[PDB]
Amino acid sequence: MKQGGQGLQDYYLNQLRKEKILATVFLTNGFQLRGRVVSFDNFTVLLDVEGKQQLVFKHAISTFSPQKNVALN
Amino acid sequence: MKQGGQGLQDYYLNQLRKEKILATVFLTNGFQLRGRVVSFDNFTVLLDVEGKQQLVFKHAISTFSPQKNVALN
Amino acid sequence: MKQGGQGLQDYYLNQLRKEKILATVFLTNGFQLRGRVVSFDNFTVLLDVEGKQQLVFKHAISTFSPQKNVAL
Amino acid sequence: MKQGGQGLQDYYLNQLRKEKILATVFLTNGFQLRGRVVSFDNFTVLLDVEGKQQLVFKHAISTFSPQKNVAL
Amino acid sequence: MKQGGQGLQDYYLNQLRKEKILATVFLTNGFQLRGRVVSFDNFTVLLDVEGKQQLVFKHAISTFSPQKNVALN
Amino acid sequence: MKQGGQGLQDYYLNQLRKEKILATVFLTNGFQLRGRVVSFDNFTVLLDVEGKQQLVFKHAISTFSPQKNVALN
Repeated sequence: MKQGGQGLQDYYLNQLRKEKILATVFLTNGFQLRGRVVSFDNFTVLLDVEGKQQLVFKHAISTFSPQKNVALN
Repeated sequence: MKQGGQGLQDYYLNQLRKEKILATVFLTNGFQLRGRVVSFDNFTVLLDVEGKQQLVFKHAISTFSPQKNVALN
Repeated sequence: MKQGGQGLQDYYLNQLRKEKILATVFLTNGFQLRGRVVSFDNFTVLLDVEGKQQLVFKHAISTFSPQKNVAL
Repeated sequence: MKQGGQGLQDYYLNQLRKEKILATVFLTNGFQLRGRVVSFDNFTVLLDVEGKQQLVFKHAISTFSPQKNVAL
Repeated sequence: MKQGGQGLQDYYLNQLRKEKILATVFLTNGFQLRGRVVSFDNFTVLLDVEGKQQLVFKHAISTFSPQKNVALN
Repeated sequence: MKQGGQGLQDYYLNQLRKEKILATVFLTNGFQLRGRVVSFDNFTVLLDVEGKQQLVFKHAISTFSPQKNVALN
């Protein structure tokens, strides 16, 4: 029921997506977006930032920092 | 069909290309490009910048920030 | 029971997680977080920084620096 | 005759190479080279900059910007 | 035996570890560490820095600069 | 007689190694080494810089700039 090795990632981002939890996404270049997850695959995260879409490549992402903790397993 | 975990990225860039949406492409090094997606594969995105082609590697791309939102399913 | 080639990484992070060792996580951009390891996979590490969760991509991590050494 | 997923990249670099199009190659660290494509594989591009060879890693390349557009 | 195209890296770090050679590890972000290789896998290198362990990801390492040369075959 | 997709790379670095051609190796962090190739695998290049070994990860390398052009195919 998952791809081996990315259970934390897929579960976590999927919880952020379902609940639409606001999060600060720190990028590797040090820039940052404060928005919500619309969608994601293995390489990209589609983000809702103040009503505007932002397609962010995962390799550019440093950290997801949610405003509310996600329930774990 | 041929897919894997990259439905989101492919669909999205394909929508930007087909709808000729103007997008700002923020690269990880800080540089930016305003243009349109002519084409793309798994590693590169061909952009149209004022009639001038620009071949951009996806590993160097941070975010795609479109002028208009893409209709998702 | 084991993916070859990542025994050091997996064992080491699993120990910091079980032993609740406080660690400074240096990111490749010079940012750093001081917290504990809650979970991890092949790409991400979930961190506990003063009560708040921090999902960190491993490709962005530069160094784990624990407060207490891990037994090997 | 074709590795799926890299048709744009391979075709495009092959055209710059055959047509000897002068191109500015932006590297991810802000460096740039102005020369022509001699050869390439899945990881490297061999460049001709004013008579001198420059073996450039593709993971370090940010953008190819040709003097003349490639026909698609 | 288990190998692939990584004979050079494995042999070398293994020689540094077995011979307890002091090496400066330059990371891509500019930071440096003087210490010894305790252990390593395909992605990480465990270092000893003044009795303090430091888990370093190989993708963030630029160069290993040893205090003494390693005998190669 | 090779691994598909890295013929230019393996041939080129092997020519630099056999002839011991001096080259400036530009790293992605903008630092640089002027030396000769002792060995290489798929991930690392062992470098001779003024008689001192430098194990450089390939992912940190930006450019090899030889003092003498390598004969091609």
